[PDB]
Amino acid sequence: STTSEQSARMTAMDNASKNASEMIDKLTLTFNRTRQAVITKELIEIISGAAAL
Amino acid sequence: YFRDNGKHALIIYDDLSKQAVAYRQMSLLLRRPPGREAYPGDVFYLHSRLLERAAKMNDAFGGGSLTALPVIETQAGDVSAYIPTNVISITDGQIFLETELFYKGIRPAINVGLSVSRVGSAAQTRAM
Amino acid sequence: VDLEETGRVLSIGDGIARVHGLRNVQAEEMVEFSSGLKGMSLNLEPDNVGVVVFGNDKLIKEGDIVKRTGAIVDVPVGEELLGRVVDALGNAIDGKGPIGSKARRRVGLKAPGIIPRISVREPMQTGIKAVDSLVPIGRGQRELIIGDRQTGKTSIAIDTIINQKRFNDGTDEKKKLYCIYVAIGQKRSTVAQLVKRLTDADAMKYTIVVSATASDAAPLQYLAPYSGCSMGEYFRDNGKHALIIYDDLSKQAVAYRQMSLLLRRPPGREAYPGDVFYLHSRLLERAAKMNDAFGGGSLTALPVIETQAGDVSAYIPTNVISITDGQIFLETELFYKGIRPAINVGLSVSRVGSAAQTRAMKQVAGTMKLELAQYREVAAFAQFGSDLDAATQQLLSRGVRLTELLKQGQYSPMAIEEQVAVIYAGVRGYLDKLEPSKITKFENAFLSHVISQHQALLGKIRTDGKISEESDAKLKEIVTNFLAGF
Amino acid sequence: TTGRIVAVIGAVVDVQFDEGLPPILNALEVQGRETRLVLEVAQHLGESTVRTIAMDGTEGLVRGQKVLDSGAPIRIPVGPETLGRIMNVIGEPIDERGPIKTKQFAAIHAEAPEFVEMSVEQEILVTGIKVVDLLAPYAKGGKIGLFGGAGVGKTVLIMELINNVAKAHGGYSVFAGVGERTREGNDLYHEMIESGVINLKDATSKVALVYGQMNEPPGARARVALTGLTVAEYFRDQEGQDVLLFIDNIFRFTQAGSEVSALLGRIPSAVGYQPTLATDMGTMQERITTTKKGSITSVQAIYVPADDLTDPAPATTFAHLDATTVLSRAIAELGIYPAVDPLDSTSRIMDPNIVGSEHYDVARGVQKILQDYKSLQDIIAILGMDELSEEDKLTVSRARKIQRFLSQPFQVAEVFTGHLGKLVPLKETIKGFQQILAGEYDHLPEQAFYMVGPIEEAVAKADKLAEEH
Amino acid sequence: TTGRIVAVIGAVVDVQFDEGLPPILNALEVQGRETRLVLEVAQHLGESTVRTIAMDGTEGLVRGQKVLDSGAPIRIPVGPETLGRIMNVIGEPIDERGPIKTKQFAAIHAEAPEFVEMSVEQEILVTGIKVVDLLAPYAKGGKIGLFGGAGVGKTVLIMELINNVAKAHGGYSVFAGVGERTREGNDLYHEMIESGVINLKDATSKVALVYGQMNEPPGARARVALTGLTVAEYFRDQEGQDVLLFIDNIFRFTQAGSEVSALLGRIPSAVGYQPTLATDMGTMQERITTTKKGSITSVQAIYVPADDLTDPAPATTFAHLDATTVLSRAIAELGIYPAVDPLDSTSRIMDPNIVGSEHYDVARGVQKILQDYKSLQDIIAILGMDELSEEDKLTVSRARKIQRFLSQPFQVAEVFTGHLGKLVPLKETIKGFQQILAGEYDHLPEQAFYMVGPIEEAVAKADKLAE
Ligand SMILES: Nc1ncnc2c1ncn2[C@@H]1O[C@H](COP(=O)(O)OP(=O)(O)OP(=O)(O)O)[C@@H](O)[C@H]1O
Ligand SMILES: Nc1ncnc2c1ncn2[C@@H]1O[C@H](COP(=O)(O)OP(=O)(O)O)[C@@H](O)[C@H]1O
Ligand SMILES: Nc1ncnc2c1ncn2[C@@H]1O[C@H](COP(=O)(O)OP(=O)(O)O)[C@@H](O)[C@H]1O
Ligand SMILES: [Mg+2]
Ligand SMILES: [Mg+2]
Repeated sequence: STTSEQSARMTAMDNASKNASEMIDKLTLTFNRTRQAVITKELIEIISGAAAL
Repeated sequence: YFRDNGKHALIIYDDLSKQAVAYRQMSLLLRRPPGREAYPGDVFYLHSRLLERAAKMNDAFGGGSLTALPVIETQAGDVSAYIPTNVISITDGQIFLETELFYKGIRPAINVGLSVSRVGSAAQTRAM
Repeated sequence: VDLEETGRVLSIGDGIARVHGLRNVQAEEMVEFSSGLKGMSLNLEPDNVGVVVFGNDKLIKEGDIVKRTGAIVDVPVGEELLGRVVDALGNAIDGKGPIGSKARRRVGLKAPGIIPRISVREPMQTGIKAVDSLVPIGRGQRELIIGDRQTGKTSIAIDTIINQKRFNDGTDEKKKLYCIYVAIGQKRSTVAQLVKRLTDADAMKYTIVVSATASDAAPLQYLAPYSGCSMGEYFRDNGKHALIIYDDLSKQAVAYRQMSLLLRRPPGREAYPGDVFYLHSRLLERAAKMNDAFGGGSLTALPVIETQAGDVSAYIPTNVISITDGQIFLETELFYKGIRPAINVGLSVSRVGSAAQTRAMKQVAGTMKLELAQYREVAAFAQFGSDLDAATQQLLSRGVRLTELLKQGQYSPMAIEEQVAVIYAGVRGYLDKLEPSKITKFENAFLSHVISQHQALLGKIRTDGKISEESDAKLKEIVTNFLAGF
Repeated sequence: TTGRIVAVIGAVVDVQFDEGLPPILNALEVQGRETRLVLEVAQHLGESTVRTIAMDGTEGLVRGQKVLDSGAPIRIPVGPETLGRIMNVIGEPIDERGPIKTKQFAAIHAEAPEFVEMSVEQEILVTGIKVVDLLAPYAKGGKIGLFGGAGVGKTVLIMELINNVAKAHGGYSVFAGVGERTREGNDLYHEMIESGVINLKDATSKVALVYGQMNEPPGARARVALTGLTVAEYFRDQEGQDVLLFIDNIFRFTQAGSEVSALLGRIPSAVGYQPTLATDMGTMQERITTTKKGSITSVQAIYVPADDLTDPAPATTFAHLDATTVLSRAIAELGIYPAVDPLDSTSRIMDPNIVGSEHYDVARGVQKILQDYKSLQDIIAILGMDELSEEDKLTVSRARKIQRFLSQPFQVAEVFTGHLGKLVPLKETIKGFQQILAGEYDHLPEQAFYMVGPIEEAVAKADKLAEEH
Repeated sequence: TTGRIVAVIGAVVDVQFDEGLPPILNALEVQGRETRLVLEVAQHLGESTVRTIAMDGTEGLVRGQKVLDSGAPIRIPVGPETLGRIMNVIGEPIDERGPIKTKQFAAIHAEAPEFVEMSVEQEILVTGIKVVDLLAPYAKGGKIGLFGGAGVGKTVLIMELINNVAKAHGGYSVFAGVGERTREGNDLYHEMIESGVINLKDATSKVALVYGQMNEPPGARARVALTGLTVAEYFRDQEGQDVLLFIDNIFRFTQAGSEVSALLGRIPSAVGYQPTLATDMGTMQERITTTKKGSITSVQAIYVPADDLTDPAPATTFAHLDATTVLSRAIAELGIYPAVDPLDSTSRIMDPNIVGSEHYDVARGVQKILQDYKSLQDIIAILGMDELSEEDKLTVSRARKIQRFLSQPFQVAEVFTGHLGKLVPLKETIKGFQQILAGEYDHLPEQAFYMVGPIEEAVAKADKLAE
């Protein structure tokens, strides 16, 4: 049972690490999209204020 | 011209994501108020008016036709970006070309899970 | 009435006078208002002139008369400034009398070209073990110090300034290094306590503190770095070695942004004008190392940047990261878990590299860098610690000791030979049999011991600049004997 | 001189003159108003026009009204008569007790002390709060900041500091409330009157309230800070005595400037703030200072919009303080009050030379153990806590004990907690934290330390919990 | 004709002509400067005024200074006498070595070769570097990204490419250091002089250096790439040969364009980049092609902002890259040089039609075996080596031998390795890797392959290391 349990923990933590990395892929893509959106939005606000006056 | 003279045509815009960028340049240089991703609010009418001409006239109008195959290019495969959704709501289908199926040597890389054709079974050879 | 050498203010407000006349005024020229106020003419438009006022616009009414001084901004220079506290234009603000400098220079002069320079090869000793071994700084370099709030950047700068006292009190002349500390946008009491701190360590007989504090008008804060860099170019162009510390360069950017947005120039990203790169690049490109045909002098620069939330992809942080020859990250997470100076040695770099390290420190830090690199990639296990082979166990037992050697205290820089001795003891392996918590004590003891008895060995290391096998053996013997009786 | 209003837009009034032109910062009185409306000049647009910010609502103004240039910036009463009163931004009293009859008037705009006038001494200022005294000790004559989100404890903490220090202070005091609730201003006024700090009958008051609460149009919220600062300036210089100066909030001083900026004709900066944010704040924060001829122990509450310490406003203020105690919402959610964040509050006197070796070692030990606990929580995410080694379960237990022990009950919070407010002298805090770190209390439950003063009280509370068990 | 400076706002100067305006992009010389300030026209504001961007500092410009219209865009000397000479955007020599004497002058604002001039067959530039020429082959008239920052061998790789192309093709090279640190520019100059690609005596230099410094106004850093293209276009058309064109950095080109557009007062695009980012990149990248006279192959160092490959700058750049070379630190540590990462490196012409069936199959085989070894490295690191089949151990041996075989000695890095440099021709590389994969050399030691040229040289080393 000890050998089986250790092999199972190896497999389970390997699967958990792979799931976490596969999730970080999507989260990083979303983070970059949102960062660019924030930069664009702030810039548009500034230039729209500048034009309005 | 062909469509209205009873013939059949096929037009492949390649890409339509690089026309919307030229239009964004034109607008921003005209000082028009940028919108979402700096695209002008007009960036839809630009593609809708272009792709609404890919019609199929009935026999009382010659019977011609004009198929269209716009090619859009998505950064990091974000199907939910602005222009990709602008065009996904103008067209009659879609062929998603995954970049990981392609890297597996599975070419052409159509992602049959997401690809669809909203005329589909109609206009398909019975044998096929 | 004269409308070529003289003009009259059409408008004023928020520090940006709009003058009418001054047809012969040059761009970036210093005009003078009727109220004893100076100003710098930045915008030359067909109908008016945009003058940024060096001071308060309360004294600049409409209709005032402005007369052009005929000269671009210039600052005094010389060894008459050393030990003084000047403001962004050379005026003393320490109340010790007039500066009395014969020479002058233009703030906006251009950097040396491609041929005058020569590759950076001398070591600029910062007296901090982490910096001097893992992220070394040569003479003629531009090493950014980039960090968060209250992580210890100004302390790195002041330790560097204080350390040079050992060289400046000697007789060797090509090791003397003169420091300049440009303090931009800082509460005056901070600068006063800093000047007191430098006086305490007696490091204020070769330091020039240029002060452009928070109350000062935006142009003075935009102009202070250039004043300091000119007072430093004076030492560069006379066979002397200088070290200018801008603190910060983000606040110069903020002041410049205010000036631009009030002159109504196209905003750009984060409202920064389009010249916040040109602004900093044409400043940091004046840190050079002239070849012997031009005197051989040099001018190091240590711009300090604050990053909000460790965000080093912001506008100005990236502008100044792509201009400089390295960076010394100072993370707060490390600051609070004992690692002080909190120099994150993974992100820190020096594109100059070990080309600017003394042969002894090269000999030792070359392997210390690899040991820490190996430790950093099995740091996660540190908690588990057990359950792992002897390989990673020994890796992260050497890494912990090496890390605890790099801890250091406020205002107590170490001579290069002493850093070499400590790192030698630590990395050759004469410490792996010691509980980590005691390492520091050992250091603080061993150091003193070596300072007392074996001064001759330290002198030989300092002069030869290398660990000769004879010196290597003697040092091994010293370490073994001391570690035996601990 | 005498001009005539030419345009009104929001709180920005453009006034045209035919006589001489009033220099910037002057105060102009609008003729024909039931209540004194004062316009502060802010620009010269040419053609003998000046743009101005109205210190009071611009309702009912008519193009062409007459405006008289007072000839000098907003002048306010000062002296030991303003003690115990309440003042407008423009100095006129708002506590309904007759005029403030002084000999001295001061202009609210004045240059800051020169570099040759600063002090360089620092001596810890015991406040009776464990966390503040232990990790970020305050300093006499220093500037102090309380960075908080919304509803974390800035105002309760500053009331605690008032109650503690202002009551036990030889010198005077000033409380400039810039653009915060009027309910709070009234509450403070009544608390002081009922606590003897203010005295309505005789001349024995030690506080000079000034109020620009959040119903005042932006021109007023952006200047009452300067008015309180002028009163404190006088007490620092002319009286030649120590002073306290509590400001709450100092964010509104920036927010009001942002509100008027756009109408003043300025392109907006990064986050909608005025382009002049940094300098408009330096010209103020540089007058709040100790000098060789006085001493001001300024404390300032600072809103942090949306708990974003990277916002331009708090980010810029951080450089103007000698000590910051960043209240945190996450800690306040755990119930620890005050919510001060131990790993984000800093100080300039936290050195082994200024506070002593043992104080410094204990403060750094507390910080290091809390940081280690923060790192361990990540592992506890996955493993659970039974799996942690036996050198770390001790670390987690000790860190939880220290977190609880940093909490304290204030005398002004008896309404919420019900407990009794306590003051913990410095020695008690240092000794208690030394002992908690050393392990002399591994046998008491952590909840024994929750909301207690000195360590002996934690021992007594543990005993009482055991007995009642 | 002479106009008069009417306005001077930062780096933007508005000049007023009276007889006739100069067409956009012309160069104007301000009269009265100790140095030579050149303004490039950018707009026609009307009322005979033109808004222009300065190539140098505009300090000291009076409102009224006389400005002489040169009569054509910035013109530079493009003879074969440029080689070995540093020059800046406006064409002056910045190495204080005397004027650049040429009989030819070229205007830096040209247009892409027309459609008819385009070459239709896709060739393969042979750089002589095994890893570059096998896994990520370079294409004549193609753009090549170069990732990897410092400490990895970027400069040594650039020098080796310069040398090999000048030696095995007779074609010179241009190095347009856009946004070049002065310290790094001087270091590169001296490294080249030491390594022989530049020679200050015998007039046989193989490189023309153009430097747009980092302290020049944006109007200058945005045009130096065009000066490099002008020199290289001369070498292609008027001398009919293949050319190399190094652009370090290509991000700083887009950034300089962005600052210029902001200065002129144009609404910023998506993420603050200029609205004209796509066509600003296109006009430049579209002159690097293989016409019917010759070809320009551009190696463009690329910086990715915020580690974001979808950022508008790299997103626009990657639409033009014909290949990618990823220098990685993790392979300089292992001692393999050049550090080129065999797996991250890609190429558009890894197509059996373009490079051929045998070349494609060999490259695919090497990639497959290297991926397999990468996957098995984890298992070896976890379950231990003793539990791998015979086939797994054989693939590990093959993969280690291939890894070591990709390393090569460079004629310009002799002083480091000491080994005499080698230039492996394409066919010999394909033969060597075919043989290694087929198993012909399962009976040789790993170190027999480290830092050797052809495979036969590896066999010679294997013999000499057992004698
Ligand atoms: N090497 C060190 N050892 C111990 N403490 C240090 C060290 N360096 C800095 N500190 C502590 O960190 C605190 C902040 O230091 P410092 O002023 O150098 O940071 P800073 O970045 O300059 O702050 P700010 O950003 O507010 O100007 C100081 O109180 C100091 O005691
Ligand atoms: N020391 C404390 N003890 C108990 N509760 C507190 C304490 N400090 C703050 N609180 C609670 O948090 C709330 C925060 O309000 P307060 O601090 O007065 O305003 P601010 O939003 O300016 O911080 C209080 O209403 C109170 O209920
Ligand atoms: N083929 C090689 N042989 C030996 N050393 C190399 C080789 N390639 C790179 N290096 C080493 O890597 C270092 C990288 O420096 P270099 O590439 O010249 O500058 P950068 O890192 O800026 O590109 C060099 O000092 C060199 O010694
Ligand atoms: Mg600092
Ligand atoms: Mg409150």
